[PDB]
Parts: sequence; C-alpha cells; structure tokens
Amino acid sequence: GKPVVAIVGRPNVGKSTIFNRIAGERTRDRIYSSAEWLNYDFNLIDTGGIDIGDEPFLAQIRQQAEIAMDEADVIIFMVNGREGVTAADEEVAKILYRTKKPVVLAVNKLDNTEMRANIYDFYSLGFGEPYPISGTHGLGLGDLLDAVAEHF
Ligand SMILES: Nc1nc2c(ncn2[C@@H]2O[C@H](COP(=O)(O)OP(=O)(O)O)[C@@H](O)[C@H]2O)c(=O)[nH]1
Ligand SMILES: [K+]
Ligand SMILES: [K+]
Ligand SMILES: [K+]
Ligand SMILES: [Mg+2]
Repeated sequence: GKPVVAIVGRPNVGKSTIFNRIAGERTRDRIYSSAEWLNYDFNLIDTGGIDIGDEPFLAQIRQQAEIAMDEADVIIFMVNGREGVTAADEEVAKILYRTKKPVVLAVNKLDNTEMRANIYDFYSLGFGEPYPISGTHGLGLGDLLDAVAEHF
C-alpha cells in the first residue's frame, strides 16, 4: 500500500494493540506492515516498536515522533483516554507541531460510548477532533481510518 501511516505515542496508549487489529503481517507487533481496511490500502508503522538505543525516555518518545514525521504521509497521534493529558503526551505534541503533515488524534481505552466525553480534555493538544477508540474492544476503528484516509 502506497500511503504510509505511522502511530506515535508514549508507552501504554494502546499502539501495538491497534497495530495488531489493523495490520496484515502477524516486539509486540511486526513494526512495519501492509494493511487493508475495505478500500484503503496502506503501510502501517508502530513507531513505539522502534528501539532508539540507550537514550532517555523523553528522547526516545521525541525521536519516534521524528521518525513518523520523516517516513509517514499521515500520523496517528495516540493518547490514553483513561489518563488524561500527561506531560509526556504534551512533549510528543510539541514535536508533532513541527510537521506539515496531517496528524489525526486517537484517544484509546474508551471502552464504551459512556466514556466518549473523556475526549474533550484532548482538544488541548491542538490537533483538532479527538477520535475515541478501543483496541481491545474493537471500537471506533472505521471512523479513525476514515479520518486518516481523508488525507490520502
Ligand atoms: N482498557 C483497555 N486496555 C487496552 C486497550 N488497548 C490496549 N489496552 C491494554 O493496554 C496495555 C498497553 O497496550 P499496548 O497496545 O501494548 O500499548 P503500547 O505501549 O502503546 O503499545 C495492554 O495491557 C493492553 O491490553 C483498550 O482499548 N482498552
Ligand atoms: K457502548
Ligand atoms: K468500525
Ligand atoms: K496528498
Ligand atoms: Mg507497543
């Protein structure tokens, strides 16, 4: 698949679980894989699987974001809807402000519709509409991939 979509985010936001829900090729996931979702044919990257080589935590999360800004056509910025906006999320956001490329914000661990309102805190990151998802329950994936593919 021609467009490249990269998932970026701090640890424990659900990146590998979403990669495995979406990816064709079966660390916790294959890192780089073809993917197909209906009419969408693309390559997917879980940048959280890229070992940066003995660097501090914050440097590793910023460097994963930088690799996405280099490699990808569209970035999925993933955050944890049960934890709010953390400083580490703010640090990833500050890196992603440097790109012109489309960033779609995905708020994961929203395990049923009653949790949707947890998205409103994440408008503060400055990437527009947060998309609620659950990788374990398989929720919101079509809506997320439609927003990503709008950019193709
Ligand atoms: N409640 C909940 N837990 C999830 C969800 N997605 C992932 N998890 C769990 O959160 C943990 C971290 O998930 P993982 O995909 O490895 O996150 P990563 O560190 O961002 O790659 C694991 O225990 C997952 O099973 C979700 O949608 N809801
Ligand atoms: K529900
Ligand atoms: K769906
Ligand atoms: K384009
Ligand atoms: Mg992972």
